[PDB]
Amino acid sequence: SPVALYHQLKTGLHPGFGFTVVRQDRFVTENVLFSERASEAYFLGQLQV
Amino acid sequence: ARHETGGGVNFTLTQPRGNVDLGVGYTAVAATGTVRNPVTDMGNLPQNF
Amino acid sequence: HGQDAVCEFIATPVATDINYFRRPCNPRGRAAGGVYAGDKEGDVIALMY
Amino acid sequence: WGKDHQVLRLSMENAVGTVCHPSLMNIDAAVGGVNHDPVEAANPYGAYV
Amino acid sequence: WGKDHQVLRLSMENAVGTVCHPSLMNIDAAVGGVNHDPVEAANPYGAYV
Amino acid sequence: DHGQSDPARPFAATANPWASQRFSYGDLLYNGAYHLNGASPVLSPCFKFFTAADITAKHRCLERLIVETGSAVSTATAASDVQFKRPPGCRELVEDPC
Amino acid sequence: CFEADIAIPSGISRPDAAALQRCEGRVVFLPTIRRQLALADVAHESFVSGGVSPDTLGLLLAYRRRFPAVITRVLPTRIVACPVDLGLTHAGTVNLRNTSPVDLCNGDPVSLVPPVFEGQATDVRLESLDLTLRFPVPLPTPLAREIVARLVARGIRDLNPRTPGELPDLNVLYYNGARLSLVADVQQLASVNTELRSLVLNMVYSITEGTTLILTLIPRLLALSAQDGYVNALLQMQSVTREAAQAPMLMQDGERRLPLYEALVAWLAHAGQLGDILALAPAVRVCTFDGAAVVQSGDMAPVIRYP
Amino acid sequence: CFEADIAIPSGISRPDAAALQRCEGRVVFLPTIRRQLALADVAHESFVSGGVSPDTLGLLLAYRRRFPAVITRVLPTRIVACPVDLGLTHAGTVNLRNTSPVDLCNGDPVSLVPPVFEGQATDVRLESLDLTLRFPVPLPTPLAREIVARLVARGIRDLNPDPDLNVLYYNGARLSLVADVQQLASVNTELRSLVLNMVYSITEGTTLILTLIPRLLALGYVNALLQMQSVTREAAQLIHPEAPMLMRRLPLYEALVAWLAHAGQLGDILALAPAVRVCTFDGAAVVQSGDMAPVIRYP
Amino acid sequence: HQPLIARDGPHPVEQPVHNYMTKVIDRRALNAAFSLATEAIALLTGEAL
Amino acid sequence: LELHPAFDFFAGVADVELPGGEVPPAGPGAIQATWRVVNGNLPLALCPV
Amino acid sequence: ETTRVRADLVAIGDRLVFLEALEKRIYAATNVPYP
Amino acid sequence: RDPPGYRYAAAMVPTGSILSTIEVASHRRLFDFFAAVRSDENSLY
Repeated sequence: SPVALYHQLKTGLHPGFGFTVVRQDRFVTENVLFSERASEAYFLGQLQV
Repeated sequence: ARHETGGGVNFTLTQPRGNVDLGVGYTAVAATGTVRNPVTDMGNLPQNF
Repeated sequence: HGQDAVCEFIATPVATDINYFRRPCNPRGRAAGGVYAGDKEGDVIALMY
Repeated sequence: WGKDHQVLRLSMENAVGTVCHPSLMNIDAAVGGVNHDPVEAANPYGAYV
Repeated sequence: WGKDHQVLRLSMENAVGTVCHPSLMNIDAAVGGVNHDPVEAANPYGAYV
Repeated sequence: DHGQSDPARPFAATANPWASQRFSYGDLLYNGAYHLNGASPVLSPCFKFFTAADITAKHRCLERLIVETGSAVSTATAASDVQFKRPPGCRELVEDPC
Repeated sequence: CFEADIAIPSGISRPDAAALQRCEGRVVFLPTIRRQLALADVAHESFVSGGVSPDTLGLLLAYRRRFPAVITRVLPTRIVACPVDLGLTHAGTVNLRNTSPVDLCNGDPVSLVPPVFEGQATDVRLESLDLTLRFPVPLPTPLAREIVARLVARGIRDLNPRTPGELPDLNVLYYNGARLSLVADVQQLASVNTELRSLVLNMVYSITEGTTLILTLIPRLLALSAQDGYVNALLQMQSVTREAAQAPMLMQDGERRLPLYEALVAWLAHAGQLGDILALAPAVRVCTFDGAAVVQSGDMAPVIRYP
Repeated sequence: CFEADIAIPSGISRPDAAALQRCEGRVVFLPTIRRQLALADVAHESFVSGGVSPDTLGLLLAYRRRFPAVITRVLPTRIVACPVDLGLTHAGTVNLRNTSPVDLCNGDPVSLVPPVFEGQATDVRLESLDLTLRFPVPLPTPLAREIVARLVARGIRDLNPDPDLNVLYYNGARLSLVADVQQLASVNTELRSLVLNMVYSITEGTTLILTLIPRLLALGYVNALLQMQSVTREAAQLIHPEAPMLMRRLPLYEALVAWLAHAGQLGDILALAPAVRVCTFDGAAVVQSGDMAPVIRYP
Repeated sequence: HQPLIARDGPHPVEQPVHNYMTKVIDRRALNAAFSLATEAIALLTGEAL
Repeated sequence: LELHPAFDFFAGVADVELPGGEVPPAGPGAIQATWRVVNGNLPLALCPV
Repeated sequence: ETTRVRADLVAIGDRLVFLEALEKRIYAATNVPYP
Repeated sequence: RDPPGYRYAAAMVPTGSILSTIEVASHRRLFDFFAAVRSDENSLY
């Protein structure tokens, strides 16, 4: 019972089965960036106010 | 070489040709030194008679 | 130290070998990637389950 | 090892927040998910009181 | 080793697919392939009831 | 001829009597002349061995022999999920020393 | 081709005009031979009979008395279809689209089956012209003959309940691997009943007088079982042949009629014809010119005549 | 037409060249329809399917599978065949070599196995590159469906022994089916697997129907009309067979598909469908053995 | 015309075999084809103008 | 038919209420569950002795 | 809307070879396995 | 279809140089519209 799952684990008895642990993590990288020549074709329109 | 099928005509073109060794001794050896990857995962499959 | 990670637990059997770990694997024990399929329209979830 | 020469601890009294929450018994949809496409009879010696 | 770190297990119970088929008991061609140009009888104490 | 020796292991005739001889049970299972198997599409890895018919002298002029080792289309095909014995179309120019 | 056209009758949903472009190589069941015909008899609303829609056995019976046609070229004005039943005289081998999860073979006969798959419904919808479209699934013919026996026998289990609810589903298929699950939603009775009767009535005539002598050798079958490989694999485990084992009946008049030879004739007359009287006739055969041994899912395979 | 080329391989002898001169006008089977082909797709050694030599079943699987080609003109370094299966109906006249029956002005002849006739006749072997060209036999549709059901009926009396099935007159001639001296002992071991197929599809279904129909009609339009056209036929067969034989629904309907799956195999196996037609012009309407015949494309 | 290193001693005499060896030419196909639609048949000839 | 550490899943009788009868009226097979009481109730392929 | 051709000629020992690689030029994009 | 396809009819009116070449179908999940050269098209005429 999940009440019994306290006392087995709140004392340190191995509760008959095991587990696996999943965490998420985050890094902030650095990124280099090559390109070809005609990598885009860019359009400048018209300003307005 | 022509052949008329559905749609339209379909021209096929082939040029017959041949070769020869033209070398009394050995010519053109071929070494084998780099590997990309195994094609198979090297095993663990039963055989079923 | 920074932002906290969150560990979640999944009930696993004790005699599921460590050889399945020390290797990049799913936490579920079975591969589940849709990229592993081959476009059969049933190689979705019936791959996973 | 954490974000240092730190060493941490994940002793299985960690599991108290994950499993002991009263959803471990909550299996009503599982039997509701399996009971369709019904099983054949499976010679119930020990299934019957 | 597999095509990864990948420890693989053979564990002879793999071989049930080959050796447990009833082609093990086919020796009828074998006795016919040995009885031609027949050997003389050798002291048939253990070969007779 | 196992009154003679093994050229591989020269002090003896075989290494396995349950492999080597005629009707030595590899000779029944793995020889395509009897072919209890071979109705199967799965390529047997063992058909290169245990085949007295294909190694019945097979070729013997050694000088011509090694140039065919950039040749001799394999028993295998890489086109299936589990490898099959070769369908007669789509040859592959395999190297295959064994 | 003996050209037959179907025009675009009234209006266009502008993406749905492109939906008719990616149906090139599919099959239209048009119940005629016309030089021009409306698109109303094309769709599944015409497949629906009076009040009720056919089941996947009734659609077999609905695909019985109509005519398949190949999409050849797609115009914004018309769609040119080639009448399969007559105009298969194509040395150009007018091309079809494989819409099926099975990578086929080279050299398969191909017969058409209604969409019954769990994930290849082939449902494309038109809302400007309110119509529903079910394209047939072209399949290899032994795999096609493995399907129609399942679906009728599944409807044979629609007549009698009796057994506990755990029945063998008849819903797991086998091609070299490839576990297939199909749809079991509705079983109309008359589509089952008329299909069941021809399964009964043909199996009546396929038994004759000299057939009865063969029935004596049923214990002779299991004598080959424990002494070879081929027979033991031929003898199925889920067979009544292993169950029935646990005699001339003389009546000999004349004895110059070849009674054993005459048995294999009329047995082949009706029990030899069981795939084609239940399902559609195969007239499509796999034939690629480039030497390609298989044809991918979604490809355009060249199509030749009756097998 | 669309003539396809089969490449002659390297060094052959003049009798191997003359073996290629005794086959101008035979029938050839090929897997794919590539415009250049080789001889490796042609030979009987290219018919291996399970690691062993094919039987008459194993040939008739392929004989209904791969594609017929008829060699019009023989060549050095090539083989020209204008294949049958390409082209529109009743066009591209081709020429065949008859074997012992007639091949009348019609008949729609059918390719089939060699060992229903003399087995080492038409098994023409190349001596140099050591391959075997077992050419099929072009029999017309009535007699082709006739002889196929006779030897398998003769295989029954050869199976478990204790009239003579082998006379089989033609319109004029008396056709000696038995080539006794060495063939018939090889017959009942080369149709060996095939007889089991004609038997097991009969023993399964008849012992399935006699526990199907009594399990049916009470488990109603198909009920009373079951024996309506089968009055004193099926009930009489229920009177005759069910008495001198023996007598389960969930394995039964599982066996229902499996037998009828095997039934759909055999219809593609048996019955020898017509592929090419004899309907000539300005002939004597009657072909003899060894003589050519103008043969037109589609049935 | 292979060389001779004609020997001293009573080992018997060298003999120049100036043999003519032959070879064999192969034959190859090298086939190519290209389509042509149902139109442009009246066109490129002069019909539909 | 094994899904959860605290429960069991076994193909039992269809409808029969448990404290009654001698032989169950074997009709259709409807699968049902039960509560595993202790840690020892888990199968011994999921726990070495 | 008898000539010079570029190649790469490495000399090794006392010899000279046209060390040149394909498939960037004359096998690419044609669905041909590079031999 | 055609408001992407007119761009391939506008590609039939060419000015634009494509510098480096790899297989297009590896980047099938990149473009907005893909057409496939198969030796011919009955639509482009």
